[PDB]
Amino acid sequence: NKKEWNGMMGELLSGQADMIVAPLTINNERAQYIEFSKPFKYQGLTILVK
Amino acid sequence: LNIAVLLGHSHDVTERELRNLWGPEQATGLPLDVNVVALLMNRTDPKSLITHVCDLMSGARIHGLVFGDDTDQEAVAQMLDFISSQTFIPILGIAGGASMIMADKDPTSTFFQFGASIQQQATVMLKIMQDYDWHVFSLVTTIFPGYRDFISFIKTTVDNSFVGWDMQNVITLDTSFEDAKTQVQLKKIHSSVILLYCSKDEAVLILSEARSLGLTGYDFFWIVPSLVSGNTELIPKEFPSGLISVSYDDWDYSLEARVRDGLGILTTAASSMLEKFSYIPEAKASCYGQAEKPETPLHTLHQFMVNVTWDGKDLSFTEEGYQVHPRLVVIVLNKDREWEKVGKWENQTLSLRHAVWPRYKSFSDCEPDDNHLSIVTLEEAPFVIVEDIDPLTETCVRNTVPCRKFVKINNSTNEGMNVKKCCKGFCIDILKKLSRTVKFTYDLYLVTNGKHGKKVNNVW
Amino acid sequence: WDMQNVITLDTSFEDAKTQVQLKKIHSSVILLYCSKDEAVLILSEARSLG
Amino acid sequence: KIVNIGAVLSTRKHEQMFREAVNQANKRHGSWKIQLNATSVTHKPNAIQMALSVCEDLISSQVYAILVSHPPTPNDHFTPTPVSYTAGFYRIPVLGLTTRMSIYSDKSIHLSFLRTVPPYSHQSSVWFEMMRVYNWNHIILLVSDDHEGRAAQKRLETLLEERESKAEKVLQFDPGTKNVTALLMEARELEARVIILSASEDDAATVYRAAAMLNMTGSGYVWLVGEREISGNALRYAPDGIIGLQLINGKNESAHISDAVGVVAQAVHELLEKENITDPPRGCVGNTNIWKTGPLFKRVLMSSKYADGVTGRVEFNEDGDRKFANYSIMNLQNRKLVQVGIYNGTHVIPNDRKIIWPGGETEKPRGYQMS
Amino acid sequence: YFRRQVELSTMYRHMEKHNYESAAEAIQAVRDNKLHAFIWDSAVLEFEA
Ligand SMILES: *[C@@H]1O[C@H](CO)[C@@H](O)[C@H](O)[C@H]1NC(C)=O
Ligand SMILES: *[C@@H]1O[C@H](CO)[C@@H](O)[C@H](O)[C@H]1NC(C)=O
Ligand SMILES: *[C@@H]1O[C@H](CO)[C@@H](O)[C@H](O)[C@H]1NC(C)=O
Ligand SMILES: *[C@@H]1O[C@H](CO)[C@@H](O)[C@H](O)[C@H]1NC(C)=O
Ligand SMILES: *[C@@H]1O[C@H](CO)[C@@H](O)[C@H](O)[C@H]1NC(C)=O
Ligand SMILES: *[C@@H]1O[C@H](CO)[C@@H](O)[C@H](O)[C@H]1NC(C)=O
Ligand SMILES: *[C@@H]1O[C@H](CO)[C@@H](O)[C@H](O)[C@H]1NC(C)=O
Ligand SMILES: *[C@@H]1O[C@H](CO)[C@@H](O)[C@H](O)[C@H]1NC(C)=O
Ligand SMILES: *[C@@H]1O[C@H](CO)[C@@H](O)[C@H](O)[C@H]1NC(C)=O
Ligand SMILES: *[C@@H]1O[C@H](CO)[C@@H](O)[C@H](O)[C@H]1NC(C)=O
Ligand SMILES: *[C@@H]1O[C@H](CO)[C@@H](O)[C@H](O)[C@H]1NC(C)=O
Ligand SMILES: *[C@@H]1O[C@H](CO)[C@@H](O)[C@H](O)[C@H]1NC(C)=O
Repeated sequence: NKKEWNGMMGELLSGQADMIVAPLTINNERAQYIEFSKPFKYQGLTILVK
Repeated sequence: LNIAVLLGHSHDVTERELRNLWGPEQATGLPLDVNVVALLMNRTDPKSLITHVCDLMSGARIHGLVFGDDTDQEAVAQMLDFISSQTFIPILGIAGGASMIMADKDPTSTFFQFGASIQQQATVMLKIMQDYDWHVFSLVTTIFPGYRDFISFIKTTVDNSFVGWDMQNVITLDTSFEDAKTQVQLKKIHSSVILLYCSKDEAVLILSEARSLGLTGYDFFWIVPSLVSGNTELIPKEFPSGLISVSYDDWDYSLEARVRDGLGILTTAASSMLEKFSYIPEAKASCYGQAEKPETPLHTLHQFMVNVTWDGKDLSFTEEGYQVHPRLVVIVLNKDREWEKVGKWENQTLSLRHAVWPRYKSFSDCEPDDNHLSIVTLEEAPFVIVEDIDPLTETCVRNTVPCRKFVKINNSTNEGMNVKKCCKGFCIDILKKLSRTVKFTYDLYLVTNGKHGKKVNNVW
Repeated sequence: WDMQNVITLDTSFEDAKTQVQLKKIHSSVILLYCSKDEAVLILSEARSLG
Repeated sequence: KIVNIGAVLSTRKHEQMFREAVNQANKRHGSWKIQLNATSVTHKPNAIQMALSVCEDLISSQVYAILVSHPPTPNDHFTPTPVSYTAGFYRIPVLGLTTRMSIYSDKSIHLSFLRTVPPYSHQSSVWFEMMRVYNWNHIILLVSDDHEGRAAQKRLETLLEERESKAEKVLQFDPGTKNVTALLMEARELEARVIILSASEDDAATVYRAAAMLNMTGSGYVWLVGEREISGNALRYAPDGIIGLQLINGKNESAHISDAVGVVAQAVHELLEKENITDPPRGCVGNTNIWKTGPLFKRVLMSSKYADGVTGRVEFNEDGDRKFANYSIMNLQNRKLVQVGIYNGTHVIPNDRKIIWPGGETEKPRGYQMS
Repeated sequence: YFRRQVELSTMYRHMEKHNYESAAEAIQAVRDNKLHAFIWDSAVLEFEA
C-alpha cells in the first residue's frame, strides 16, 4: 500500500541506469527525489487541433 | 488435541462454563485425541505462572496453551514469550496485559496475541481523520519507545496518500520536560487535531499542562492510542470531555467467545497440519531434568496458520505476530465521563453510527464558546454544486466542502439518512472566504422540505 | 495596525489563567506597561515560556 | 537501613571482588548507617532453572540492582533475558556488563534494563568518524544479522542525515546461508570500495571465504568489521591487513565489576536523599503489585553523571548505554593483531604504528572507482 | 500537474479514458478524428506540424 515510481525514474532508482538523457519534464515532484542540471530547452504547453 | 487453558483473573469467571465451552463445541473432531484442561488462577505472580506451566507441561505433555489476564501488565506476556522460546509450545494471549502489544516478537518463539498492532491502529486513526477532513494537524511524541517506527509509519502513510495532508513537522520531547522549550514547539501548533504518543503516566501531566496551556479548546482535537488509555475503570479527572480513543476491547465479545475462537484456530491448524504429516503433537516432557539442546520440533504450527477461517470470521495471523482483520473500537468520552463506544471496525472500512460528528463543545466545563454556526442552503446550479464523494479516496476534493442531506427512501417510510456529499460553487467560495476572514466554524447541511420559502397560513 | 487583544494580568500571577493570555501572543513585537519589580517576574516568565 | 544488591556470577574470586567493592562502597560515605547485603548466584545447564533460582532468590533478597557479568556462556545466542524480564515485571533496573545484543536496546522489550557497554551502532558511529578521517562519503552496507541490523541501519541513517549522503548498497538477509556471492559481485560492479559488515563469526568466515575465492580483498578494496568478526574461523579466514575494533576493558571483568559497584553505590546514595523511598515486595509469595518508584529510580539511572572509574568518565545515554568509551583500532599485520589506533569519546587518535592495507601500499586507498 | 490543480479535477477524471502510451498514438488518434484536443509540450508539436 505504497506510492512507488515506475518508468525511467523507477529504473533509475533501482540503479538499472546511470543518467537520464531525455526530454525530462522538470517539476516539483521529481526535484524532491532526484537532481536536475540546468535546462537545455524551455517551452510551455499547447493544444493540438486538426 | 492436548490443550490447557488457564485464566489468571480477578473478575470471577468460574470453571464449569469452560467445561460447557468445550463439551458440545467441536462436534466434528478431526484429531483422534482432543483433551483440554481448564484452570483458573487468582494471582499473576511469575512464580505461580511458571509453576502452572511446569505442572501442565509435565501433565502428560500438553501441547496447547491459552492464557488471558485481567489487569494491564504486559510483562506477563513477556514471560510467556520466554516460556514459548523455551518450551516450543503455541501460547495465546487473550485479554488484559496478556494481549497488549509488545514491541518486537522473536522468530525463535511460538507466541501469539489477539489484538491490533500500533500500525493498524495508526491506520485506523488516520482513517478517522480522513473521514472527517481534519487535514490540518500536528504530532506530539514523547520518548516512550516504539516512537521511531510510529513517526516513520505516519510519514509513509501521509506521503502515500491522495489527501495532501497539512502535516506539521514532528513535535518531539526530550525528558521529563522543563516546559521551557517544549512549549515553544507547542506554540508552533496553530492546528486543530493534536496527535499524541505517550504513556498513561505521562498523559496526566500532558493533559494537565495542555489544560493549563489552554490547548483543550473546542476546536482542539485529541486522538490517542490504546496503550495510553487503559482499562475502563481507571479514568483520571484530567481527561477532556470529548477525548477520542481507539482500543480493541469490544463489549460485544466477552472472554469466552474469544477463547472459543482461539481454540477453533488451534484445532483448525492442528487438523490442517495433521493431513500433511501424521505425528504432529511433539512436546517436551517436563521442566526438570534437562540437558543442552533438547528435542526441538521440526513441524511447528507457528509458521503454518498464517491463514485460517473459523465460522466466517477471518482471524488469520501475520508474519510478525498480529492479526489481519482485528476488531478496532473507536470510543469518545461523553458528558457522562464514560467511554462511549461509537465506531466499530469492518474487514476493511470503518462503520460509524454517529458519522455526523457532533460538538461535545463542553470539553471542559469552563468553556463559554459560540463559534459553531448551523448553516443551510438550497441547491442551485451556478451557486451550489453538490456532488457525490470520490470513491477512490472516500474524500471530497479539497476545493469543495463537506455537507449532508436527509434522504428518505419513498413516501411509505419517513426515516432517512444524512448522506455526506461535496459542495463547490460561487456562494461556497463566499462562505470559505468568510470562514477565512471572520475565523469561525460552521455546520453545513441541506434543506429537506423543498424550495426557498413560501408562507401557507403562517407556515414558512 | 494589526494589534491583537490586550493582555491583562490580575495579580502576582498564578501562571494558570494569566498563561492563557500569555499564550494568546502569536505576534513578534510586544509592548509591556508595568513597574520595575513586576517586569523581572514578567520577563522571567516569558523566558520560561520562550 | 539495608540495601541488597544481586548478581548472577560464577567464579568465587570475582564474588570476593564484588564483596570487597561492597565493603569499599561505604568507605568514603562517612558514618552513614546503611547496611549492604550481597547476593551471588551461579550457573545452571539450561536457562529455565536459571530464571527460577534467580527470580526466587532475588525476590527473597529484595535487591535493588542486578548485575549480569557472563562472558563464558555456553549458549552462543547470549541470552541473559529472563532475569531482565523478571525484574521488568516489577520495573527493577538490571545492569548488564558483557553482552551487546540490540534486543536490550529497545526499552519496550526490556523495560528496566541498562548496560555498561554500547551496541555496535556506536561502532558504526566510529566508522563514520573513520569516514571523516579518510574523507569518504560512499559506503556499501552488508548486514547478515537482522535482530541488530535494522537498528544499526537506523543509526547509520542518523549518521548520514547530517552529511546528507546515502549508502550505495544495503543488504539484509537470513543468517545461515552461504551464497550472497552474486550480491557480492553486484557490489563489485559499484563504484566505492568501502565495505561494511555486521555478522557472527561463522557468517563472517563464509563471506571471507567468498571474498577470497573471488579475491575481493585485493588492490583498492576496503574492509572494516568489529569484534564479532575477528575471532574463530573468521579470524582464520581473515585477509592480512584487515582493520578491526576492540573494546578496552570490555573482555576484562574485575575492574569493570568494581566500576559497576561504584556506579550503583553512588546512585543508591544519591537516591536515598529523597522522599517516598519504596522497597521490593515479596513478589514470589503473592505480591503482584509493581514497585512504585520504578520509573523514578530509572530516571535516577538516566540522570547518573560520573567522573571517576577505572575506564574513566562513565556516563549513560538516552538508551542507557556507555557514553564515550575507550576503543582500540587493530590491524592484522600478517596474521597478527597489531594496534594501530586508539579512540576516546569523540576523536580518533592514530599512534605511530603503520596501517598495512590488504591491497598495495600502506597509504590510504581512495577507493572511488568512478564509472 | 493537472492533478495538483484543485479545480481542474474534471479533466483529471476525464483523461483517464484517453491516456495514451506514446505520442505517436495520440498523433494517429487525432489524425483519425478519434481525438479533438491534446495537451502537450510546444516544440514537439511544432516539429510534428
Ligand atoms: C485463589 O485464592 C483462593 C483462596 O486463597 C484459593 O482457593 C485458590 O488458590 C484461588 N481460587 C481458586 C482458583 O479457587
Ligand atoms: C492458505 O494457506 C495455504 C497453505 O498451503 C497457502 O498455500 C495458500 O496460499 C492460502 N490460501 C488461501 C485460501 O488464501
Ligand atoms: C471483507 O473483505 C474480504 C475481501 O476483501 C472478504 O473476503 C470478506 O468476506 C469480507 N469480510 C468478512 C470477514 O466477511
Ligand atoms: C422509491 O423512490 C425511488 C426514486 O424515486 C424509485 O426508483 C423507487 O421505485 C421507489 N420505490 C417504490 C416503488 O416505492
Ligand atoms: C410523496 O408524496 C407527495 C404528496 O403526494 C408528493 O408531492 C411527492 O412528490 C412524493 N414523493 C416523491 C418525491 O415521489
Ligand atoms: C543476605 O540475606 C539473606 C536473607 O536470607 C541471608 O540468607 C544471607 O546470609 C545474606 N547474605 C549472604 C549471601 O550471606
Ligand atoms: C551456491 O552454493 C552451491 C553449494 O550449495 C555451490 O555449488 C554454487 O557454486 C554456489 N553458487 C551459486 C550458483 O550461487
Ligand atoms: C583475481 O584477480 C586477478 C587480477 O585482478 C583477476 O585476473 C582474477 O580474475 C581474479 N580472480 C577472481 C576469481 O576474482
Ligand atoms: C583487568 O583490570 C585490572 C585493573 O587494571 C587488572 O588488575 C587486571 O589484570 C586486568 N585483567 C587482565 C587484563 O588480566
Ligand atoms: C511523597 O510523599 C508525600 C506524602 O504526602 C507527598 O508529597 C506525595 O503524595 C508523595 N509523592 C507523590 C508525588 O505522590
Ligand atoms: C579513556 O576514556 C576516558 C574518558 O574520560 C579518558 O579519561 C581516558 O584518558 C581514556 N583512556 C586513555 C586514552 O588512556
Ligand atoms: C579526547 O578527549 C578530550 C576531552 O577534552 C579532547 O581533547 C578530545 O575530545 C579528544 N582528543 C583530541 C585531542 O581531539
